Amino acid sequence: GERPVIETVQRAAAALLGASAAEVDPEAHFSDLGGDSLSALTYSNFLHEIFQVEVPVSVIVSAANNLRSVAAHIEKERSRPTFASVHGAGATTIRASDLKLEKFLDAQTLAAAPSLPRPASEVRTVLLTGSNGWLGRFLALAWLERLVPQGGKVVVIVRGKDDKAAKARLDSVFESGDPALLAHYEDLADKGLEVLAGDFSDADLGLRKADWDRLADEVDLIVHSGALVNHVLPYSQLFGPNVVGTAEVAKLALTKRLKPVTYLSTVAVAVGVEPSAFEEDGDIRDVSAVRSIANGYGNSKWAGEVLLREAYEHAGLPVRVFRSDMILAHRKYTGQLNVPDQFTRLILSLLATGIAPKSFYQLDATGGRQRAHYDGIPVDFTAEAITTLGLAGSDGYHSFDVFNPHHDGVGLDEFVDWLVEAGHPISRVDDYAEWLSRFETSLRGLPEAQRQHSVLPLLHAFAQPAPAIDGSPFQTKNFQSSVQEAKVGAEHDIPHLDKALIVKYAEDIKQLGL
Repeated sequence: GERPVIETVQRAAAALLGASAAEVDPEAHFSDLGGDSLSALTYSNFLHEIFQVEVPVSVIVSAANNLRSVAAHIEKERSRPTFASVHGAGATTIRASDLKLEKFLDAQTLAAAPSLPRPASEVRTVLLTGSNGWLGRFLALAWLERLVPQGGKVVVIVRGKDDKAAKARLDSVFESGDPALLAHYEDLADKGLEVLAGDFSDADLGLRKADWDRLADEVDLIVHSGALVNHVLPYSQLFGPNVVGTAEVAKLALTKRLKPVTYLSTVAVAVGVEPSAFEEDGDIRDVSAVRSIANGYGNSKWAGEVLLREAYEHAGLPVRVFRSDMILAHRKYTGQLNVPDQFTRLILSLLATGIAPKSFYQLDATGGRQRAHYDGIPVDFTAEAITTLGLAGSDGYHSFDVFNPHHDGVGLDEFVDWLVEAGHPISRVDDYAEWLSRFETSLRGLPEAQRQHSVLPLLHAFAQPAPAIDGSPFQTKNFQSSVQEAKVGAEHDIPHLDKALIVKYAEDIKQLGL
């Protein structure tokens, strides 16, 4: 450097986050100093310009990495598939034809892949990614409930300095003030959960070579729920976690014996296509073969689907893709809701400000409230459905759109009615434009703790009232009919969102102390 690299790394962090330059010890972590994925991008671009090497946001925010690791990464880079080698350096568009398995996996794996032994008839061991995430924790719990009674095992890869720290990170997400959940988790975890520290963007999933080789022999099925889920980051930042990560998962599925892959995806892969032309269960390579650079998020998840489709075509790897956005709170376990998402932020904001519009949707010609539907599914149903259908996917390639398709007239205005019925003081402001300005003023007047958990960062989305759509514009038949045939839950169908769920949001928000 000029100047050793670690010093520039510490000073930049100190400047960016407002620490004292003695509190920016090289063993400290970016998140412990007040950092998050917004400031991590600023940091990444700053160090990128100074040292002329890529410093991905994933390296900065990972629980395994401290500021020393960031410095080490920079110096290693100055003296592994990338955006340049796959899509061409500085490219402004991307193509499905770019994403071939030859660019991610070695030739020996690919050559031996077509003739590999077929999936095991009985699933006893499952590898799960993203288990400390919002959806993944309940996928983990669903698999433990099934496999522990049959003497089976759930293997889990979590980011952390070592296996101990990784397990502690997973343990803590089940601590939400619900004693029954914690006892249920700990009972099952002792009997059937193996936690390994790792990182799916790295080679051999960031594991010890002996563990990777063991899993290639031992794992019957792979559930890939892990990803960097960020709607503002560009495709270049999400390439490592979401595209290369998916390729590394596929590599394990195409070694020793074939392992069916459940892959989590998003409605954001339909960005660039009209909703009516988006075939739920079509070939994703045909449904959008070319794309421009939630744009990066959508593109990254799309790219993962393409690679898994290539793996199916090359070796007959069974795949089940599940496209899911806005996975709402657990209906039974208290304190279990996705705190950062837009829906939770909105509900918290309405309770904090105590004011709501006559309608979030467009009014009719006579100024009245129209019929509308909120597309959302609770996590407890979603986890059971994905696990049931994924377990049944030992042959072929199929995709499901995990959305709420009901033409039931249950939307945001009904949720506000239900909060008022339950006793929460929410006033109904008649004019939408008057609401929005009053809402923004009241939000800005809240304490610092509450403002950061509010919807204030996402206020641009509420500028105009949304269009009054009942049902969902995307096709769901494959998911809904499969759920009906499999007879999932009490409903034997995708559930309707109800008063009990909305009332529970308010109690969850209080219980977590927001």
